[PDB]
Formats: sequence, C-alpha cells, structure tokens
Amino acid sequence: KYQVELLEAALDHNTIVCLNTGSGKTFIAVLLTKELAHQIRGDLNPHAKRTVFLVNSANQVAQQVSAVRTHSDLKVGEYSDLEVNASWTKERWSQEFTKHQVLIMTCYVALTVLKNGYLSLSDINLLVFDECHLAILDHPYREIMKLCESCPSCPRILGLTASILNGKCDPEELEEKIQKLERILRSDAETATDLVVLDRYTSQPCEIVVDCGPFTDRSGLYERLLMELEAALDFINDCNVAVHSKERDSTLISKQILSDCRAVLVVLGPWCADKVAGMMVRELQKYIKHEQEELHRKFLLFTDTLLRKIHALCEEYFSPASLDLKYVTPKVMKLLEILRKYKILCGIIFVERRYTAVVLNRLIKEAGKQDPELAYISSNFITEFRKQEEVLRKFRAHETNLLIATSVVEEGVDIPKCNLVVRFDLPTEYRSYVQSKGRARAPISNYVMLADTDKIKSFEEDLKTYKAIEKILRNKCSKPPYVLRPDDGGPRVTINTAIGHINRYCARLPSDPFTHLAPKCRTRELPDGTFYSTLYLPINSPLRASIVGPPMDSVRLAERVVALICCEKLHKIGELDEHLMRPGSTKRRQCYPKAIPECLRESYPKPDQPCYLYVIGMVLTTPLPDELNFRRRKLYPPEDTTRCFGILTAKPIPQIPHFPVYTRSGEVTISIELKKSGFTLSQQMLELITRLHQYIFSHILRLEKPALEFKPTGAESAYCVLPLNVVNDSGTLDIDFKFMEDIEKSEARIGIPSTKYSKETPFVFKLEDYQDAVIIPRYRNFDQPHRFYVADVYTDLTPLSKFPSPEYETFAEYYKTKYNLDLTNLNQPLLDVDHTSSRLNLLTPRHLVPELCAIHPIPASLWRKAVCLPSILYRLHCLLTAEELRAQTASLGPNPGLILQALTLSNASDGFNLERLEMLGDSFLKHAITTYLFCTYPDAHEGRLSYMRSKKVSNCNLYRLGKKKGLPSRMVVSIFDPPVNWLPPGYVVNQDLHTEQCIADKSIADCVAALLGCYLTSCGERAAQLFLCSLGLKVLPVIPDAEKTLNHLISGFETFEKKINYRFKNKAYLLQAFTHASYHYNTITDCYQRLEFLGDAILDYLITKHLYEDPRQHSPGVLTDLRSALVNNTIFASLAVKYDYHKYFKAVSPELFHVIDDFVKFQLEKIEVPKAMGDIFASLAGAIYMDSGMSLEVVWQVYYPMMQPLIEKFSANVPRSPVRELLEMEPETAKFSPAERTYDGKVRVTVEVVGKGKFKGVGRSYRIAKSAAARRALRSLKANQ
RNA sequence: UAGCAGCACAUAAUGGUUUGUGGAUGUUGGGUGCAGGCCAUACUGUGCUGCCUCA
Repeated sequence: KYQVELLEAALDHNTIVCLNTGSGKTFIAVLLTKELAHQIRGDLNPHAKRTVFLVNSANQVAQQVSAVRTHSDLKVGEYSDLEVNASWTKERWSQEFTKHQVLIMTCYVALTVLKNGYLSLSDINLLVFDECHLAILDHPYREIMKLCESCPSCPRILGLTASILNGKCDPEELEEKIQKLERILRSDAETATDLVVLDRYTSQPCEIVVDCGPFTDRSGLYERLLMELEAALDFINDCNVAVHSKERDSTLISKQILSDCRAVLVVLGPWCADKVAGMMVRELQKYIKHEQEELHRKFLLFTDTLLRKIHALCEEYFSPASLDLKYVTPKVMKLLEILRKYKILCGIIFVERRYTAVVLNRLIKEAGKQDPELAYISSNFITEFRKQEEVLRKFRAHETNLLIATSVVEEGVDIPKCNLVVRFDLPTEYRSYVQSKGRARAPISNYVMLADTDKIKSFEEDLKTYKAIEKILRNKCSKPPYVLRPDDGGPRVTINTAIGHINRYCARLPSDPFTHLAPKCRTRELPDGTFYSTLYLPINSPLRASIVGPPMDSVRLAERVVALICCEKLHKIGELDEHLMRPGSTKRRQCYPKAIPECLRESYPKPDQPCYLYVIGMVLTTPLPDELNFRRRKLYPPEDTTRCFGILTAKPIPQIPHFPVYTRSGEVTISIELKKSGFTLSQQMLELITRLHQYIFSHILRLEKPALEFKPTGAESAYCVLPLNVVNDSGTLDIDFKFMEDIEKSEARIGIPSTKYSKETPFVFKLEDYQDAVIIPRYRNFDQPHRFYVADVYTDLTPLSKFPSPEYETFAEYYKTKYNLDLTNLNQPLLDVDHTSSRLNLLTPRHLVPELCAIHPIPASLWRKAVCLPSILYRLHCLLTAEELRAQTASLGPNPGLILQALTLSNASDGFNLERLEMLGDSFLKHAITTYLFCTYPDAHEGRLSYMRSKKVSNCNLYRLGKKKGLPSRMVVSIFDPPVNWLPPGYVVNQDLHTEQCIADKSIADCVAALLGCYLTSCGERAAQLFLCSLGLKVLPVIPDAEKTLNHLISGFETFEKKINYRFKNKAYLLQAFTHASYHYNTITDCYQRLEFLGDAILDYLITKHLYEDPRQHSPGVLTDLRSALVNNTIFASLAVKYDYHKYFKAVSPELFHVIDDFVKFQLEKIEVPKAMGDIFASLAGAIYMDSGMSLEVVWQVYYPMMQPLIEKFSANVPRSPVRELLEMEPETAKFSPAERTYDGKVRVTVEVVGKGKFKGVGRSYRIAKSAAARRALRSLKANQ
C-alpha cells in the first residue's frame, strides 16, 4: 500500500521522500515520469513544456538515462560532459532543446544553463532532485532552487534521497535536518519503510529483553583457553614484526582463524568449532604448500600447531557425548528456556558470523537429539559456485520452522510470517533494528533480544533512542439495517461486520502474486465539515462507480455507512447469497456392438420384389513399379478379363466415392456402380444364386469357422455377391446363368477326382485348357486342400528331365520313390505354379506334373479377382457406415473420405489415422466455446469464465454428448484380421470378438474432435460452428466526463499504432487491452484479464490452422510438438519483447517492474519469464479481434508478419518433446521405472530400452526426471548410430 | 519359400567381488556417487550351422 500512497501523494503535491534501496528510487522516479508524461507529448506552441533531471555523478547519470531510455517511450537527451556542454553556444543548444523531450544533466551543467537562463524555469515541469540531502549542505542545488523559486510559475519539484537517519544524536539532529530540508525545498516529506509501515498498519509485534549473567568453569579450562589465545596473539605479533614484505598479507588467514576461535569460544562452546576446524585444515594444508616463504610457511605450521594444541586441551572435556548444560555458554540455557516456553515454532535466529552460525546450528541440533524433551526441533542454517545452488535448495527448504541466519537475512528472502525473532546479540545500529524487527509478521509476534547483564546498561538507552526515532518517524508521517425481505431470507446484519464483509469480498477476487487486492476510500470535504466518505472497489470488480452515503462528521460512522450501502450494490450484482457469503479415464473401457448400415440390413433378395445389381468395376490405375517388384510374376490387369464380380441386392445402395485396394497388380480402384436394375428372379434361380454364393465364399476363402454357421435369412448382412460376364456378345455384363449351372454340376465340386488314367488311356495335356487354371494337387495332403495358380507351362521341362536335388535324377523317380505314384505318359510337359495368397488383409499397403494335379472348375482369372472380394466388401461396409452417418448428420456435405478419416482409431493401425482432424477440431472447439462465453455473458470475470469453459469442454461432457448422439458406435478399432474377427454375410455365431468391440472414452472424445476438424476443413467456419449446435453444444445465439477523460488518458499510443500498422475505429479497446489491474487511475474501462481469455483462444486457433494447412503435412508427433512450442508462454513473451510492447505497457507493481527491467536486458543481450508480457500479448490480439467486427482474417493480416520469422525457424528445426520422441522411437521396448526418492530429495527414474540399455535420470519432478532420462537415452542412441 | 535344436560373438539386464576416487552428520572408518578389473544367472540379434516341411 505504501507504494500507491507515495505515488498519489507525489501526484497531489510536491513531495520529498527518503528511500532505502536504488530499486525504489528509480522506480518512483520513472513511474511519476510516466504518470505526468501526457503534458510533454505534442510539438505544439502553446505547450512546449519539458522535463529535466539533475544528477551529481556521471555513473548514476548513465545508469538512470539507460534505465529511462530502455523502459520509456519519450526520446531522451543527455548533457553530462561539462567541458563539452560548456564549449557550446546559445543557437546550438536551441535545436537540442527542440529535439529531445526528456533531458538529463549534471549539477554543474544545470547551474550553468540556468545561470544563462536558456532552460526557462517556466518550461520545466517535474524538477527531480536525486540525493536531495546534498541540498542541506552548501551545494549548488541551493542556488538552482533560489533561481527557480524566483520565477512566478514553478514546476512540480520532487526530492528523492536515502541518506537520512545517518546522524549521531538523531532525536534532535534529525528534527533539525528535516525542518531545514523541508523549508529549503518548501514541500511536504513522506517516509515509508517495510517495518515502519507494517507497525503503522498493524502494530502487532511485541518486544522483549532477556538478561544473562556470566558463568565460569570450576576446572578453569576457559582461562587455559584464554592463555592459548594470548599465545596465538603473541605469535601474530611475531609475524607482524617479521612479515618481511610490504606486499605480502598471507597472515590474514591466520588472524581470521584466530578471530573465529576467540569469537566462538567467548560466545559459545568450542567443541563444535574444534570439530569443524579439521575441514578448514584440509584446505589450510594446501595453503601451506602454496606458501613460498619458508619462514611464513613455518609460522602457518605453528598455526596448525596451535590448532592441535587446542585439540590436545580438548582431552580435558568431561563426557563429550552429552553436555548436560554444564559447559555451554549461559546464553545457551537462556535460549533453551526461550525455545521451551513456546514448545508452529516458526523461529528466526540472528547471529554475527557465518562460522558462529554453523557451530550454533550444530550445537542446537546436538542439544535437541540429546535432550529427550526437545522433540519439536527442526533447525537449519542460512549463510565455489555450488554454494549458491545450495542456498537455493535451502530456500526451497523454507518449511523448516527454526532457521539461524547472519546479517545477509535482512534482504533477499521472502521469509513467511514469523512468531519468534530471536536476536542473539545487541544490534549495532538503528537500521539493523529496523530490518531485524521487520520480519515477525505473525499474529503472536515476539521480537526477543538476548543480552548480557552488564551490556544491558547501554542497551537500555539504545532501545530508548530507537523507539524515539520510530516515534518521530510515525509522527512526521502523521503530520435501516439491510434485510433481503421484510420477513425472511437469512441472518441479520450488524454495522460492525460491514468492514469485514468488504474485506473478504475483496479477498474473493482473482489475483496473482504480483498484484495486490485492496479497495480505496477517501472523504469528500464539505464547508459544513460533514465530509462524506466515498469508496472505490478494485478495477476488476463488476461495477466501477463511487459509492457514497449521508454526510456525518465521524470517520467511523461514515466508513461503516458507506460500506453498508455498498453491500446493497453487491447484492444487486448478486455477489451476496442468502447468508451474505473414473469416467473418461484411460482405465475405463466398455464393449460396444458393431452396427450394419440400414441399406445393408434387410437386403435378402426375394422373388416378389424387383432387385438391383451393381458391378464391382476394378481398374489398375497405378501398377507396381518394376524396380519395386521382386516376386516378378507378371501383372494381371483385371480390366482385360471379361468377367467381374457384383452385388445383388433388394434395396438400392447409395453412391459412395471411388476407393482403392492393394493387390498383386498394385493399387486398383473400385467402382460400385449400378449397371442393371429393376429385375426379379425365379425361385429355383434364387436358390441357385444363394448356394453358389455360399460355395464360392466358403471354398475359395476357407472361412467356415465352426463357431460361425450359415443363415440364408435372419442375418443382418444379407446382400448377395455374384459373378458377371459379357452376355449375347452385346458388350453388356450380366449374370452368367450358364456358367453358374455348369459349375454347379461340376464333377470336381467336392473332393479330388479319381482319374482312370492307364497305359491304355494315358493322360493328354492341352495347353488351351491350362491357359487359365487353378490346379489342386491330388496325391499330397489328402483331406487337406492346397490351391495354386498356374504361372506358365514349361514344355521344355518334362518328368524325364533332370531333377534339382542330387538325391534323384528325374522327377519321375521322386514321385515313384517318396510317394510311389505312376505316370501313364512319360513324354509330357511340366508347368510352374504360384501359391494362393495366404494374406487376406488387403485394406492397406504392406510396403508340377499336370497328370497328378486336378483342374479346378473356376478359372484362375476369376479366382484372382475374387481374392480381393473380402477386402472390398469390408471396405464397402465401412464406407456405407460413414456415408449413412454423413447423411444423417447433414439431415455441400463433407467428403465421406474425410468422414472415414475421422472414424478410424490409431490402434487399428489403418493407413488412415485420426490425429490431424482431432487437433484441428479440438482447437476450433476451444475457440468456439471461448467466443460463445465471451458474447453471452459480458459481465463476468476470469474466474467464472475459465471455470465454466473448462467445465463445458470437460472430457466427461464430450463423452456424454458423443454417446447421446450415438457417435461412438461407428468407429473401427480392431485391426482387420478376417480369420478371427470378420463376420461375413449370411453367417452368425452359433450358441466377444465378433459382434462386440471395446473402445475407450479417450478414443471416443478424440473421434468427436476429429468430426469437428472434418467439418471445419470441409463446410467452412459457419457450418463448423453450426455443427456444435447440431451436437447440442449451445454456442450460437438462439435466434459524465468519459470523452474528456479518455481523450487525456489515451496519452500517445499513436506511435505504437503505427508500429502495429492499424488504427481502431473505437479507441476504448486499446485502453481495455493495456489497462493493468494496478493502474487503478483508469476508472473508465475494465482490466486486461477479460481480454486474455479471448486473445489466447484466437491466437491458438489461428496458429493451429496455419500449421495444419502446411503442405508438408508433418506427422502427428511433429504437429503436437510444434503446437506446444508455438503456444509456449516463453515464446509469446519473447515476441512481445522483440516488438517492444513493454515500452507502452503501464503497471504499478514494483516487483513486476524490477522483473521486467531485468527481463528486457536479458533479451537485449541477444531469467524468470514475466507472465504479464504474455498476458498483454494475448490481450492485444483480443483487442484486434474485438474491433475488427469478428473478422479473423483481419487479425491474421495483423499478427502474421509478427509471427513469420519464428515459424520458419521452428519448422526448419522442430524441437521434439523427448518423452513422446522416445515413445515413438521405441513404442514397445522403452519402459520407465517408478519414481524413486534420493537422499538429496530429488527423484531418480530409470528407463529401460529392452535390448539397448537402461538410463538413469534425476530431477525435481517426475515429469522432469522422465524428460532428462529420455534425453540421455536419445543422446546415447544417436551416439551409437 | 516353411518349423525347430546346438555353436561363435555384441549387448544391457538381476546379483556379487575387487583397485582407484568423491563431497559428506564424518564421536575414533558402516551412509553414498562415478571410473577401471573379474564371477554367476538371464535376454535379443547376425552369422557357423544341423535336422526337418514342398519340389
């Protein structure tokens, strides 16, 4: 609160302020400059009034000038070099004054230019004095000020200083310095320090003093120790008189060690110090070796001699195992009593030296362990480059209740509220008292001091002096009842609870660690003296207007009454109530039945209904390349064959797009085209068709699984498949009745033929009969058929020819010996054969003696065309399901091909996957939901928006909607394994892997997302938005001084508007965008948090669209990696800094200010990423979209040039998440071990790549450790490549 | 172009052994991390193969 009070005080009247550190100094300076900068902008004659800075030293000039230039928008000018400045003339300073707006110069230069008068006193606006204390002394600032005050119209001077309280006899010296300073500056002074502010607002801590008396040892060993200390001093004197070199100071370590020894012995016990001394001796021996002078080395050896002498005296210690409070310093007993009194216990102890702190911690720990009563003890200590990391680790260990610390604890650490601040010794200066007492912020705050009885005499007057200084500092700073309804509704309301209610209401509002929530109240003054209070809620509140009540004299009455009437408005908003206050998880899986399209259901042909016939046109569009071909059997284009299959059905089949299949010839396109229609069949003919269909199916494919049994009727899939041939030589295909009936009467219909070949009736071979032939060997595998295609006839090869193996000379010998088979004809040819395809999943690309054989009835050309029949029929079922879904949802529709892409899960391993559509649909879903919420509920804050958005887009909600609309029932998940899972038509299981599929809810949600991606990529944005309404997700509609204050407050954003290359028709949205929560002066508009919600969703949807439309068509892993990279907040922050948005951003949080000040120089070189930068970056995008009338394309032309240099870099070298990257490289062999906690508190994880090694990684979190382990694994694997 | 049993060698794995080395509460060294050198059990892959589907 002090920062806001100082800012508004400086705004109201000329202010003098005493600071503590340079951060606040620069901060208040630049902040007031920004606040009053509106008066400087504009090269207009009636107001050409500038701002000037006066400094004493060049180094500070450079520091401040650079800080202002970097973080300010106004151009800056410097006139520091006195000789150069003085070597100038009036007409050349003229253009210098005209050029820059902010001027910085040294004291001598300032006095020179003021003396000459060029810098008009009326042209200065904010005369800021740095190190204002110099004005007290005989400094040129006095002359400068008498000059300025001589003018009629004067600037708003400000004095900034930090050297106050440095006096000796402060109770009167400070008063005189303050009075003389203020009368010179003719202004009011305000002061603000952490402790004084905390005590002013709370005044909770209580101070306590504890007296201690000296204690000696009966053994007198203490005196022995003093005499060895004196011996050490004598040795140091001997070294001093014999240093023998002015440039050598190697004795410093020696006197430092002796100083530590005497200090620790006098203050506390020596045993801890003596024990810890050995570690320093381990380095001291190295220093001894490093020592060059033999005499000095000998002295340092005597230093070791002394240390071991004390070690020798340590033998006199009695029972070192436990001290029993018999040899410790009496202060230890006092400390133990203090600790026991409260024996929570969040205690902070202060001590002088670091070594003293270490030994004190050791002593306290040992006492706690030895004393059984000491059970609450949990102590730690505060104090190469590793030590800094250790300090950070110890900061993370802040949860310890007892912390010992040295003087460094006064700053640089956000210690929580403490209930017990122990001061082990008398503080040296009032400032130390301030910093030390400024930490006991707990309610039960006890600031306890430990002091020797003798020294209390001085400490008493010191305490008096300190409290007097605090008192003068404080003094200088000082200088009907509401009811819901008449009868019922809830509890009564009292006047005193109003402040508490307002406070908790303020606490309810959203905030981040950098912001602070607090209302502002002040009294309007009245001539009658009955000033009335006015209240202002934070900018994020739903309403922004002054709340007032009747005018009363009393402050308490006015404040409570204004709070009470405020509660009326809070309830009108609805903030007050009657009291005025797993599913969707990867684990869950369900089995669902498959569904057959309605067009295919009830398709059994019958004579009393006309029937339709479709032809399965097949064309070899893309034959396999010759180089790829290794099997080398000749290609078989099915178009040459006059025969072709077709589907006979009783109900028309809707059209479906052409689709491919992959077979021997390669990629063959299918066309299920209706060629003939409106024709019945005879009864007997119908039985012929049906029996032949069963015969062909069963025997050709051999899929008569005993679990299944045939049903001529009553099965859901009852569509017939038949062959066709050109009939009557008319070039028109038809059902070849003659061919079917001839095959039906074939003698080789069942079983192998028993040929009657003999020497009198030998076998005769006819090439034409074997031109197209499938032959079944008879002799081999009786009752176990094996079919082969005829490749070609090798007339040159005969049974009498030479056999390959040396076991037999000829094939005839092989047949006569291994099987004893007679051949009637000896001089007859042989032919080559090929094995019938054992594989049946053709849905995706994976890249003999004729006498013994028997001719199969069906020709091999038709057999080859039949091998694709199951694949084609299954794909037909899939496409028909997809088309039915598309038509139902339509009732310019989306392509069923994309629908198929959206309905197939990745587990199926199908060539058509389900990721790109998923990603696009998910992004669009988020954007649509966010836009709907923004439009439907204008009066809502970020908490409500974010919670409702996450609830609406919740995966459980998506699962519920999908199941409600029946969407999950349509996907395909199982890999196509027809031998196991396929249920062919006419066959059903006779009393699950056939009629049921198990799918996870995650996959269901992914499919629903893909559907959205499909519709967005096909039917356009409007149709995609309408799709959610079709799904039921409601996202479309059902179907006094403002101008002058805005005109002033807009300041100079025009120079930014030219950078963004765009101008809004309404100026309110710029202010909406950049209005931070802390800059409460803007009472006209809302904050930026509301614009964050819309801006993020806009930029996410735009970036996802741009990545998806990339013609490279990266894999889903790359897409996910790129999405995470582009959406990363560090990236958005870097982009904001690259385009200097921070130069125009305005905020009040000093912590945020310092963080940004560091962050900006970090990027200027080219580390905490400030969240505000990303927030403003998103909010600007939201502003562009809001003014553009819901036109995304306009936002794209604005932001694409901004993003263009980054996407090129990322696409050129995509950063791949190590986790998913490893999972993709080794989806099965990579196994991650459970989380293991190491002794240092970190988590160790082991990843095992089966067959490639185990890798261990350590990290603060399980995810980080996994990432490190994956990185190590990938690095090893690539090194091994 | 099928199935299966041995052999050479690489691998990391679960156990140990031993030389060196580390900061550490180090009551006078068993708490723990990383290099070399060995012993046992066990996994995968290319070859040396061998038998055995079909001709």
